[PDB]
Amino acid sequence: NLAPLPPHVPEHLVFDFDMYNPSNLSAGVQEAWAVLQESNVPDLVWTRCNGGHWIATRGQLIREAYEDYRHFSSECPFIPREAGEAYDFIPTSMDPPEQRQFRALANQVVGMPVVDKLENRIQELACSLIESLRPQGQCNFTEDYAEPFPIRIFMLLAGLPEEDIPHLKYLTDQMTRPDGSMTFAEAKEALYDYLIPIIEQRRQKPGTDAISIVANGQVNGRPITSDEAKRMCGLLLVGGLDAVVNFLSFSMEFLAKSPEHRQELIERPERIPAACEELLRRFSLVADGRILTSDYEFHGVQLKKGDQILLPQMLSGLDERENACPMHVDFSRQKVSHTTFGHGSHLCLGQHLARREIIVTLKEWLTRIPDFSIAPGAQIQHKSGIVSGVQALPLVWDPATTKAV
Ligand code: HEM
Ligand SMILES: CC1(C)[C@@H]2CC[C@@]1(C)C(=O)C2
Repeated sequence: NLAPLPPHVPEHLVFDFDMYNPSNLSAGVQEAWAVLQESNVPDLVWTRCNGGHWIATRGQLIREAYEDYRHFSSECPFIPREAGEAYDFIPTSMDPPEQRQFRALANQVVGMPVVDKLENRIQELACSLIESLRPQGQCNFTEDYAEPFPIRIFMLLAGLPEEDIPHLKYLTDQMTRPDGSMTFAEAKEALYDYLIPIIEQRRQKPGTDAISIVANGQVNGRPITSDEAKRMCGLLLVGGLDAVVNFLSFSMEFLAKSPEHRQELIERPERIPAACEELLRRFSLVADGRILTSDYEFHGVQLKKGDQILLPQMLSGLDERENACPMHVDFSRQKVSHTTFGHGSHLCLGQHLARREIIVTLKEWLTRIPDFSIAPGAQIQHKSGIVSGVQALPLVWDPATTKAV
């Protein structure tokens, strides 16, 4: 389902990429996207898929577009248009300077200090989950760890029932990797139906949870509205539940296939942070965009006010102009250059929490289960979308090779 080429689009700039169903997906998700950086591909193309839109392909252009909020607005950040249109999360669908008051609050909730307060639980949860796993000599890493680990820490933070996971997870998944089971607007509603009562109650009877704090905060002198709180909260949920979950699956899948990498981390633990940065770069997974506010000639191409443009955050670090031998995992690159957590005024506030969770997992897994691999005959499937994922990650290990701690 290709849309008719709009008039302003030079036919030599056409490249029919389907962000929801790229071609050599069998080859891995990052690889599937990297066709975009083949020499036959112009730096800025128009795809007729998903209703027609621009995609920037080069770290250079992505960052530039990301910095440029005057021309490239966050109002409608998702493709397809119906979704960017329905999209109303705060701070994400706002541009500076308005964005700034809301970010400041959200930061109150997710930033450094919060991570520092939660570290012991993060550590406790990981060790517990791994240890519980260890003696079985096999899991479903996606279901067995990658989901519970990040989600439960989130639910704790948020003050929500663990019993709510499956529902929320489903709704979260519909937004980033649409099934076709529900439209974006429907999904957003259902999450909103969830959130409202909860907000209501936290305004009256505040607690110490993230939800309570958002519901009762101040923005540019006055009190947040219930609608604004609904709108930030809905973001925190999506932010918290999807990305870390999938990221661990990519990284875990790579580690399961690279003994030499696992060993490096075991012997030279001082390298974890650097490795973490390296995996963030190679296993980058987020792809969203911006809307043209006006007619704009950007790097010789004429964009029309109203045109959407995908600026894949995933793409910067995979770009050979940015990183030599991009597809190669190297824990000792002089410079890990990426925009995994974005760029510009919208850079991830959850970055600190994300990293803490990555590092703990690496350290804690490698400790108890140093040697593991992908199950004989499992075909690992990747899914593409706003956040790309891994469907299932069947692992096998010999328990006699494990160490209880
Ligand atoms: C590996 C993990 C993650 C990755 C790769 C990631 C990626 C991103 C990206 C690319 C953006 C910028 C979006 C834009 O410019 O349109 C962003 C923003 C944001 N993410 Fe993260 N995310 C991750 C985890 C988290 C976590 C754990 C949280 C906290 C619950 C979270 C909360 C946020 C928030 C609040 C924003 C928006 C901030 C603003 O608009 O100023 N994210 N994320
Ligand atoms: C692109 C994102 C990863 C960022 C946090 C959750 C997400 C889906 C958004 O709506 C903004």
